[PDB]
Amino acid sequence: MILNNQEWLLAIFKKKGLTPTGKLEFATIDGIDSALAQALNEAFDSQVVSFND
Amino acid sequence: GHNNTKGNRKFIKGRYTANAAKGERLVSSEFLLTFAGHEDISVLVRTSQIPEMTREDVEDYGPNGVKFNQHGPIRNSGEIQVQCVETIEGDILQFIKDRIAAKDYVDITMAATPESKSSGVNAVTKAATTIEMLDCKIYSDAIDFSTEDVTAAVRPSLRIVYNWIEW
Amino acid sequence: GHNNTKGNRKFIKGRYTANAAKGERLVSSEFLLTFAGHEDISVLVRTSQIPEMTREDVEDYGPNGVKFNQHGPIRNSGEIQVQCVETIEGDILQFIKDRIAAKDYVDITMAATPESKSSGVNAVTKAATTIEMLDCKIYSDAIDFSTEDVTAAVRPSLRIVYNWIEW
Amino acid sequence: QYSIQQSLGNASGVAVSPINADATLSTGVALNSSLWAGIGVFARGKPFTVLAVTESNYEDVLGEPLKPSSGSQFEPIRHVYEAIQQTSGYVVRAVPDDAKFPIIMFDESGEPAYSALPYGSEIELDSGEAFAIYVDDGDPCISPTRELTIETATADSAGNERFLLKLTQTTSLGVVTTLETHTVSLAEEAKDDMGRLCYLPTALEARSKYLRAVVNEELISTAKVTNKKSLAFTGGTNGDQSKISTAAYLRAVKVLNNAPYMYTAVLGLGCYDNAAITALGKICADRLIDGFFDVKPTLTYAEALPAVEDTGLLGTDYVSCSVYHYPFSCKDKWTQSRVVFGLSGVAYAAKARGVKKNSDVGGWHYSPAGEERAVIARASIQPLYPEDTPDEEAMVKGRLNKVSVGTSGQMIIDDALTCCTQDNYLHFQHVPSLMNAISRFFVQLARQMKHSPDGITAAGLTKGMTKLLDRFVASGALVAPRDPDADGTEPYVLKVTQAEFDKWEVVWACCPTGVARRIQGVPLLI
Repeated sequence: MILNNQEWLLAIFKKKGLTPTGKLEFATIDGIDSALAQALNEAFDSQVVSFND
Repeated sequence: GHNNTKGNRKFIKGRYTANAAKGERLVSSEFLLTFAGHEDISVLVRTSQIPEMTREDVEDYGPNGVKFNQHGPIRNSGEIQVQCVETIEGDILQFIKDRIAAKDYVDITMAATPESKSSGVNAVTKAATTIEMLDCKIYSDAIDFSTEDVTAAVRPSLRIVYNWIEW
Repeated sequence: GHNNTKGNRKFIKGRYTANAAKGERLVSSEFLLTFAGHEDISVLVRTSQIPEMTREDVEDYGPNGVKFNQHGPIRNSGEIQVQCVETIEGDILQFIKDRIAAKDYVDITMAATPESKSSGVNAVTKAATTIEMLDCKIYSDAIDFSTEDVTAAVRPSLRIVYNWIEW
Repeated sequence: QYSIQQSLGNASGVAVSPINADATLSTGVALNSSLWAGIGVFARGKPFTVLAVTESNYEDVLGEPLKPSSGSQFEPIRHVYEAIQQTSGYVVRAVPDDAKFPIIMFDESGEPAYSALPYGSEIELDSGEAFAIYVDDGDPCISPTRELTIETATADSAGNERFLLKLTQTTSLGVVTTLETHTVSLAEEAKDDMGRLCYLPTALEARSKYLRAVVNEELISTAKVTNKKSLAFTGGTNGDQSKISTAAYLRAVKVLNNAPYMYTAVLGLGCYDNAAITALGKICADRLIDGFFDVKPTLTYAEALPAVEDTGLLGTDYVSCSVYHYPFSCKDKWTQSRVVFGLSGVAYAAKARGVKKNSDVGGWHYSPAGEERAVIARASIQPLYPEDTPDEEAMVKGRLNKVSVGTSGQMIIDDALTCCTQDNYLHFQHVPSLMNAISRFFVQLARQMKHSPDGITAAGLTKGMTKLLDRFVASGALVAPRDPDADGTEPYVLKVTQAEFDKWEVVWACCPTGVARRIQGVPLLI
């Protein structure tokens, strides 16, 4: 109990603050085409034909 | 807001199962009256009752203001309100006329006939739900006729006084 | 128009906090009757009451027209109205028949069992909200049966007279 | 009618014991509103461990009260009994060094050997010995004799061998009673008739509160046990318990300090050692808790005041610690023998009674003193030093509390002062109590919101504090300032100061409720 006169000191905490800068960064839509092209292939995979004809 | 609140649905589930443990609930539309030798009127009844089933009470004030209620003699006689429907051939009126003309005492049996407990086209009664009245007198009340009641059918009211209850 | 109007929402907030400081409000659907040795009927009760808890009053007129009301002896015996539901096996009817057949005195315990104060599947009661009645007599009233009441269930009305209230 | 038996066996029947000319019946109840703590000396109990006692356990746990003829050993149990009428608590037992507990070792053939060991020491099994059984409870078997019986039982389903172990208690007169029975197997892999394990150490640790066992792993396999009659533990004794060194007291205090049970009061149960009292006061100030202590009651009025200064409590460090003095005498409850003991556990009872008034936050603003909360319920009070009068003003200057006769006739505690010499509105008992309760509530609030996506934030710390302070205002602990012109009408002021970005500050002020202790009347004549 840190008591001086009629006031108590209870706790001290550490806080972190963030100050912004004007700079920005964003992703590109170029890779979505390749992702879709790769994803389409899984439709034809895992398909089999029992008897040849 | 309220610091006492706490949820517990296992207790509610237990209460639900405990209540559902018993069989069913009797519907008030399932009963039957016999009227002893006149069994052709049992169809036309529309309302009935169960007798009072009480005792007289005796009050005694002890020392200071202490009071005690004590059992007394059984109550034998009472009244029962019964309503019947009326046909265009005067079955109920003829029955009441015949009862008034000759002083008679008729034994009346009231029983509960649920649809669940029935075999074939015949209902079966249970001793627990069956009561009997002995030495009954059947009296009528005023019967109301009026126009502008095109949607209603005439329903005489009967007053029956019993003299002994047996089961 | 009105010159005394003035807004003060700190006072209203204080009133709200003071009112919400207490725990909860007892809902009227949470209770339980015991009936001493017949503990299989406690499920079928649907309505109950708490005794009056009053005293007699003595009126004395003093000099001129001065009047004073004074405490009197405690009131012991009274009446309680209890409603029960009816099953298709005649539990309530058999109970009433047995009670009428043999003169008996039964002790009845009334308590409140909220969901918040419960542990596991068993309800727990508090001494502050529990009351007891000793040497009670159980009597029945007329039971109404009628057709065209397809949505209703038969519910006997019971009249119980107690002779002492203990806590 | 037919015959009536005196004791019950295995048959179905009703038995009535012979009429007893002298006996006492006691009824208890359980409640956990507030938890206290302390240290003391008692008959039996596991030493230097935290023991939880309720109104129905303080006889089984702890033990039968020590006779006042022994001297200076009876006060702690009386204090515990007085304090336990409200709520339960925790106790740590202190025992002198010359204390031993009994133990019986078993040979391979099965013969017993008796010895005793100090409480601190650990059992070491000599070669040629299979297993040993000792008493875990710190109970010497001097006046009540405890006997151990061994007999054989049916073998296990898998071919293992099992035997019955029974424990009995015999008084000095000769009355024999049964305490416990067990089925025990020496084999490692054995099962009970109910499916439980029958290995001796595991079974004794699990389902026995009296005995424990230690086995020698090397020689346990080729061991045989034969039926034996009653064997009594010997050598277990307690040293002179009226002489306890300060080291044992300090060890017990240190045991209390490292306890996670989070009690709400600390009590000095008849402990009149200055170092122990100062350590207890340090514990009291550490946890932001109230504390009640007692000076020796036999001291006269003149010598009592320096005795308060002898303890280190009088100062600014130990706030909310009260010291009482009670030089009266009374008849003991258990034996009407005119004993003298102080007031510790009577003050805590008054504080608990005051706390039980409010259910939301507890209502800590009620002072322990008063004719309604604080009453001394004892048989017959007789002053030790009659025709003597204390100096009330000197007592007030000395921060010593006083007792007086009430309107009804019973003895009353008429004042409540803490050990703070400065004039800070703090020597009144309740003023530190409110702030300590609020501080504890704030600590619990701040611990919980650390586990949040943001963490501890200035905005978050204001809403909870406003809610808690509003609740405390609702309970009636905080009141508006007396002078409305000079100060605002608000009971509390909560504000946040900015200064630089790195350093924040959150402060709240409060206006505590006052107490009414001095009243004056002025008669006039027309």
